[PDB]
Amino acid sequence: KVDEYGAKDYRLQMPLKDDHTSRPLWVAPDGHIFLEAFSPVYKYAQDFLVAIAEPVCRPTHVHEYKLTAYSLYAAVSVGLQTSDITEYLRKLSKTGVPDGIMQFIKLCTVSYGKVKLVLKHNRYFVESCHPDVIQHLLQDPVIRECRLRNSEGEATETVSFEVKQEMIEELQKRCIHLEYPLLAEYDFRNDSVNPDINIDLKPTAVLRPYQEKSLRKMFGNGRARSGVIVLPCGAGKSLVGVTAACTVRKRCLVLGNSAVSVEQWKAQFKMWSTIDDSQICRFTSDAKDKPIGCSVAISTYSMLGHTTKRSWEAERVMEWLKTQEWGLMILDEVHTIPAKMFRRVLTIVQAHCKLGLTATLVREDDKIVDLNFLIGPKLYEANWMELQNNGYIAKVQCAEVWCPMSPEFYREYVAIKTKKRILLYTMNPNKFRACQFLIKFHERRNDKIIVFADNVFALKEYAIRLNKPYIYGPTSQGERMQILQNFKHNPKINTIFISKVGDTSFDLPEANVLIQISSHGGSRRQEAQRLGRVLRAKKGMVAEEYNAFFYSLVSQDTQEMAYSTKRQRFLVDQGYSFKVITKLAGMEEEDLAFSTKEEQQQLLQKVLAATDLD
Amino acid sequence: ARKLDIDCVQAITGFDFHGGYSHPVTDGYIVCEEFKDVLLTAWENEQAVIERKEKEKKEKRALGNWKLLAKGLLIRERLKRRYGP
Amino acid sequence: VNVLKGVLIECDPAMKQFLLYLDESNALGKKFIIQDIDDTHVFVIAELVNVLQERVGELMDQNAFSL
Amino acid sequence: ELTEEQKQEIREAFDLFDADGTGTIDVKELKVAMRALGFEPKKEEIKKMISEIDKEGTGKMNFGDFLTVMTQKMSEKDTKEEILKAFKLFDDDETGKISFKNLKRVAKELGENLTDEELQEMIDEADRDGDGEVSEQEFLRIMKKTSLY
Ligand SMILES: [Ca+2]
Ligand SMILES: [Ca+2]
Repeated sequence: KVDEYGAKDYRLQMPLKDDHTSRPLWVAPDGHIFLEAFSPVYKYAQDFLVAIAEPVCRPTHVHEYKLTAYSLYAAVSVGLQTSDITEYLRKLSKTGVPDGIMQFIKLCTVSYGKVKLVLKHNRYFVESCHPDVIQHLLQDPVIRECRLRNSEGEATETVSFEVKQEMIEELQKRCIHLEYPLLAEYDFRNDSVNPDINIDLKPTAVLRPYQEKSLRKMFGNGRARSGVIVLPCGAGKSLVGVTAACTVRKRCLVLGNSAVSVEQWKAQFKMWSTIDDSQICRFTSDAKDKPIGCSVAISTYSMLGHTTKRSWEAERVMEWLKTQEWGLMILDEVHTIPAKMFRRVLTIVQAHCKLGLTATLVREDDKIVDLNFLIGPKLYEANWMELQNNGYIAKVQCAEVWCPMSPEFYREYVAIKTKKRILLYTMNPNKFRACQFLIKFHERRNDKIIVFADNVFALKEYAIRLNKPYIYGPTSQGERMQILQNFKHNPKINTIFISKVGDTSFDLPEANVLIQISSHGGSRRQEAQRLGRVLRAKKGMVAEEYNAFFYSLVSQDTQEMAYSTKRQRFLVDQGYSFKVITKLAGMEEEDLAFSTKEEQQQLLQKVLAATDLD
Repeated sequence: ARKLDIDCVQAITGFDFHGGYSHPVTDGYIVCEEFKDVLLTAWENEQAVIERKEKEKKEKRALGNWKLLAKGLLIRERLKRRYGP
Repeated sequence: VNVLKGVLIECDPAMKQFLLYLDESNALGKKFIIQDIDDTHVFVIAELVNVLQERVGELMDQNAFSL
Repeated sequence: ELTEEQKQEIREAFDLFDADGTGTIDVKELKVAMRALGFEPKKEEIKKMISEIDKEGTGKMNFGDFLTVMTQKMSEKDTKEEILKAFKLFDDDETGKISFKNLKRVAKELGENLTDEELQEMIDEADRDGDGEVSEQEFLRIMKKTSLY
């Protein structure tokens, strides 16, 4: 029922009980659950809701989580039944639990853990203790096409059956339509087909409490289970992956976006894992190692997804991989998987346990529901503000700096309606002066300055005018590494311009000042990921609540405002606040570029010279 | 020769140690004399195309430079018409 | 003398250029932007200023987000 | 949007050659028709446009064809006027030609860093008569074959 004010009148279906202060939870029948962080029972309720509910908003006081069938299946995979969860909700719900919510839980829980998929001898078997449901599944024509049949066309016959590998993904979508999700249970200790690997954990490795908690959530009943884990950048995600690989100790495959990530993973395994270097191989197009004896492999999506003809050695590597049975596979930046080519890689590789690690999951193409069956439910996602309080991560100080557009630029901004309009507001002379002032301020403050600019031309123009290193499309790898190492150590270099390549193509040296000038157009996940990757915990400023500094230069009254607001949606959902600043104190005293009008007019000439073709 | 499907083997005439390892030194390609005259005339004609393939590519660039040049003045001209005294 | 009675509008110069664009493109229709007076002030006719305010409000609506 | 008052001129010109009200005018009357509305075509261009309009060999065109041709000629004429103005901007010394020195000076005016060899290459490439520079006719030709305008 809907009130005239737009609020849904839930008073009738939520009978309140007098245990107000003791019970901290509100259970709306829409599926949303509200928790008060100031309650003395916050920690227990937080831990309980993490397993059972998907977080939505985590601000300072009132947190909102959501209930999904995927969340319920994940909780079941943890090992929690319906009765205990319902009792705990009742002991914490301020009002009566709606029956429809209760009915929804009843419907989901019963159907969980019914259908199991097992990979043995390069054959996928669907089994269940209830052949009635199994026989029912035989009715589906899509299942009939997916179910492996004889070479004569005849379908094959605790009863199970082999399934076509190339038809697995379409079957997975059908399981949701059949309301019988697959059970990704792995014989963590009962495996005998795949021999172990002499890889252990070096004593220098330390698992933070949230890291160990997430690992224990993943390893239900001591058995590895495929899933998705969300860790903020700089929280030792690579350490967590190495730890999980050492724990499973079976055949381990890792996938990264670029060869730089591959090298980072190899260094991490050398830093923490006890596996011999000879058993570590990278399937890279430049550094090639034989797949033989490669206990743990690190590769990239493009190498495996190279649909065009590859090198003959690559053919041998692919054949060895297909022959090899993978107990464990590791995927990074899971938000990239929903692409068709990278999705095909999952079909290509035969792996038992597939774990995905990433910092964000808000795909602007909303291709995440199907991702729940590509890998599994989201196992864990840490509270960023909580890690800020715990000191694990730097407490970011975020600002939105409004730079008014020059009227001549603004008149031309209105004049252009096409994609060329981007260059108009991305090249604001007032924005340039503000950036110059901020750079001077932070250099006098002796801070590492990272200037993010998606537009190549704008980035090069800014860097050349300010006489600073710039990173762009080609970015020859030797020069890139040279500039990075100069930035890390040379005190003369503390201002680096990085184009869109800085998101995932390479590791970003730790900095404290991150200035964003150019936007993708609303990539709320990409820019947030890049921000989290840029800024990490810094010693010395641990006590202060603002040890990391981020500033977004936004052109006022432009379409950049809407993009910035849409982009910061996720970060606000993460509890991060953005203060709006218009007037920058100290700019008038300092002398900056484009002080005279014709200088800005000359810049306008230069930008307009770059027409729509550029 | 690959276009004409004629056997073509590089003539290894020496070996160079540059780069810390001995490396093959090749002196052209040895092709059977019977096809040699047939192979030569095409090759020159092949070159007769490739050089032209170069020239056009240069001109196609140069034409754009005109579009790059004059238009750059035009806006500079147009701006002078919109803010000139 | 010929002196006109209308409405004075004071805003940021960006809005001034926006009004110039509207008059030149005739998005408002008839040329109601009779005369500019200052780099931050304009002088218009009150007959169509209300609809002009609507177009101004629409622009800032575009440079915003809906929740 | 093309024209509002010049279309009346084209309609009246069509009516002048269509006093009998047949709906079409003779192609041979097109030469004077261009002269009445201000166009001054050359004989070769007259032949070229007669070939395009009269591919079917009828010799008469309706008002639509005449209006389209007049609009195209007006667009070409104003484009040629703008190209002439651009040449005069190049022709700061009023020599009628864009010599290498003129091109170099006008390029340094924009601050462009195009090499002098590239400048003379551009001069020669747009040079047709081989005089060593580019003429008004050659500049018109290079503008017609330009990327767009
Ligand atoms: Ca001249
Ligand atoms: Ca000439």
